[PDB]
Amino acid sequence: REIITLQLGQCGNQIGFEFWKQLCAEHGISPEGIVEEFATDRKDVFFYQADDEHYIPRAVLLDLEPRVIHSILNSPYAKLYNPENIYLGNNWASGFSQGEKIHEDIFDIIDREADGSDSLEGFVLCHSIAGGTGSGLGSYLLERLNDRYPKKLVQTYSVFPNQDEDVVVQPYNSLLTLKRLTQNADCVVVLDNTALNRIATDRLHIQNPSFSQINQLVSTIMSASTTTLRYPGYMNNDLIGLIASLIPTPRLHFLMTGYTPLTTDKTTVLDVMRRLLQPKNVMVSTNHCYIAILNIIQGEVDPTQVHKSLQRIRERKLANFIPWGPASIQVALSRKSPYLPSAHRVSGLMMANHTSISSLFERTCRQYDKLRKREAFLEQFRKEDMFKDNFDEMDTSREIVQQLIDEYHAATRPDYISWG
Amino acid sequence: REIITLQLGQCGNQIGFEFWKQLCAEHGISPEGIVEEFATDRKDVFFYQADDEHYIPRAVLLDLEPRVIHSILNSPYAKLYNPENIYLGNNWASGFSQGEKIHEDIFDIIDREADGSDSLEGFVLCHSIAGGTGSGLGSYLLERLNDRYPKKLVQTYSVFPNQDEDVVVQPYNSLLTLKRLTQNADCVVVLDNTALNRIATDRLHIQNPSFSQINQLVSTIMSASTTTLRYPGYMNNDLIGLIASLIPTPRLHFLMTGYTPLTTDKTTVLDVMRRLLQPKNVMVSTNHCYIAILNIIQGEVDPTQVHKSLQRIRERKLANFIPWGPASIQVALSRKSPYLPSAHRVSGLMMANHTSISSLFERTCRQYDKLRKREAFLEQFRKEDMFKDNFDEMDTSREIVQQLIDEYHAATRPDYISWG
Amino acid sequence: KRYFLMDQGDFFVHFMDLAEEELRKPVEDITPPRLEALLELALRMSTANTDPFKDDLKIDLMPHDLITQLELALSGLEAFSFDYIVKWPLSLIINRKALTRYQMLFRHM
Repeated sequence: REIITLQLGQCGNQIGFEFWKQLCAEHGISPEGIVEEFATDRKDVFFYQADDEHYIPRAVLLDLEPRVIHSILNSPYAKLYNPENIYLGNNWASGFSQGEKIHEDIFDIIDREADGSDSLEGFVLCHSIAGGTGSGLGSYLLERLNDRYPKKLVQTYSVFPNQDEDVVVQPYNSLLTLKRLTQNADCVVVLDNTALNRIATDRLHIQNPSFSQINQLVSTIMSASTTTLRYPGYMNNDLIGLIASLIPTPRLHFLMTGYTPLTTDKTTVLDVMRRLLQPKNVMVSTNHCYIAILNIIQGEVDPTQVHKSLQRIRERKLANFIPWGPASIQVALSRKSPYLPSAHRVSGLMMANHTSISSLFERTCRQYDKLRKREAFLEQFRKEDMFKDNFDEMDTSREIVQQLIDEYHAATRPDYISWG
Repeated sequence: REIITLQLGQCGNQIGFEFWKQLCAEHGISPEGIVEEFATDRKDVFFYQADDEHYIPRAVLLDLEPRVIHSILNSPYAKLYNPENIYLGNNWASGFSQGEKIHEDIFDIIDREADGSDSLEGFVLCHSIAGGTGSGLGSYLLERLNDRYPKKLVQTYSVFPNQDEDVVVQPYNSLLTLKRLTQNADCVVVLDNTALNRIATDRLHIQNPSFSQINQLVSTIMSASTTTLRYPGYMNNDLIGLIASLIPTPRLHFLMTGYTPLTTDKTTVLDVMRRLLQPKNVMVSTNHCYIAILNIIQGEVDPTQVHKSLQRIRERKLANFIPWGPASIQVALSRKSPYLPSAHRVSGLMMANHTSISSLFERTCRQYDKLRKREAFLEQFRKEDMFKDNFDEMDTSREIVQQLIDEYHAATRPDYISWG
Repeated sequence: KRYFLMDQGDFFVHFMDLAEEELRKPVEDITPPRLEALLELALRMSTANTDPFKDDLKIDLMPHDLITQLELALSGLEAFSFDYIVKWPLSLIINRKALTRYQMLFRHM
């Protein structure tokens, strides 16, 4: 099968840039997508094939109210993906409703990408959770993907711009994203810039640069999460082979994140599972435990060690799983997509679902609860209004996230034998 | 079980930084945080560890009147001492009121390590007892650890008012902090300031500028005090045991010190311990006694002579201790410290519960009485007066260390056969 | 010497702290591969995790207890021992007539 990758919104596209250039550099791929270096893994998860060996990345750059994008257009990665698709407001409901306004202009991409296919599986949306273009349009667009492709998975490989959250609509905005990215979406992954910012100071004293800087850790997370698909392996060969194992009902499908050698400028697999079980390496930010975990292992590790190390974690009882059922963990192994700069040769990543880490969504909604009785930023700008004037839809979005949080906090109870 | 360093205040951080510098000489750790090229020893007993070999100090640095740590954050060892936290009067209750408003941050910091650390042993406090915020904040933090983590021994290596007594509010400071030592600390491996500094003038010309040169010697006192924790040996690999044989009751919890080639500008263990057992080398200054002796040797020397040496002290009666029940002399050959060069090719340290330390508390009480009978340095500042609106914690501070004087006198004779 | 004669006490302030609550049960109430995996875990964080022949350590059980020298329920602490595998080059030295005494010495210690 195949995957389409969408990056969108002016904020989010700064990340989507780095993501696609990392995906390139992780393979034998030139800036134009023509022949380079090494083949023997399969490129045709993401790289469709042109008539003459241009490895067409099934990749799209989308935005609203453009400003930075002249840099993106002339950047050499525009030679890599060019199905001639490269298109050119900032609060959620305006971003949603201006997404609707441009709908027929933008939609002509989606079906061409889908016709250049044998078997499509899903759409990535590298969207920005606080933005109106970043996740107003980013919420709207995957809702059109549901309305036109109701059986193909949207994967919401987001970024969260937390620096004490500035965007004045951030709680209101990302609350309505927590409707569209939960109820109107198939799966989600989020990267948090407070935890990545603290990690940035833990190498250089990167505290302010953050954005300008963190994108490297970001890009090594995204590409590593998908070499496991491309590497001919016994399992995890497709996107549902990642998503199927770690979600008890598809609305709390927001995966948290983790990566070990964050600060770096033999180890064994026991290192990555213990070190990435550290609360200081929880890369997202009253009794709680995990729902489920991913723990990708990469590199030339001994494949015998992975079962035995799991037994040692079972003896250490660090693995606080959910209060029901056989919920457990698979040590997913791949060759990293080699010959990129291989720092920390054997390395690992914790995409996961954890009931306390619903904090990234309940902090958002607690901040919405702070503002909703102020009437502070429901400010009804001429497209922020006309999506829904009274914002009883925002109140509906709140009760949907109160189900989202109470579903995490009911997953924290032994009986999933009643509604969450 | 791994040890939570908990150093605070300027002098505590000056000795702490030099102690970490000394540990980075006694272990193969680079100034740049990583493993040193040089590198059978365990480091995680004291140092935090990320997987990229960043053997970070578990420091918990704190200040209220900013003067110290920004002058320490300039050496090349700064890549080791990233604790993330560097948080910002000279009189007791005013220093206590500038403390205690800082509460949730310290709780979060120590919880973050107590949760992330593998196996929690105990909190190694290092701070002023004489004055500064130590008078105040120091006693305040020593009023929280008791409730924060009640199931571990709160050690102190804290440093005592002995400076001929501007810091003229030292008697009140000392009395109040000495109550918090006697009632709230679980051990006090005390040292007494100019009683070291005047031995510093014995060994070298440092008439006055030697306070910084105490920090060199006390760093060897700290590193010596941890020898058989830091290197393999048959027994006493742990904090609790290093204190458990020497402290008889939760009241008699102070410990005294002494070092062998202190005149650092081969003989047998009899020579070094005969030199060491002279109260000339006990650097703190009714016929009183110890309770127990612990003295530790490293070098090429065989153990066969330590028994012979105990017979020679036993026949000499050179130093004598009659606690009402016996608690013995305890001496051990241990591995010589690696990486750093060392003179005096066999060397060691004594610690013993020398009840004569009562005389220092009595000098403190005499200085408190001679200032309390005139009362010039009340200051009449409003959070010195009304923060302690009936003076009762000054007033009872004397008698509770007097119970340590008295319990020492009683335990030193065939008495103390009851509590109270 | 680091294991039976116990000179690497670093090893045991982990190992027995992990294994103690499993060893509070009587004999025939114990899970041996669970114990073996607890070995090779204290032996990870410990300084012991540097030796080329550390993998030869086996957990075994003695019955008869320190009553051995000329009920069954008191166990765990009363019944635990290490062992080593040997090979024809070294078996002419470090065989059971020696190791049985290394166990007895370890047991007392």
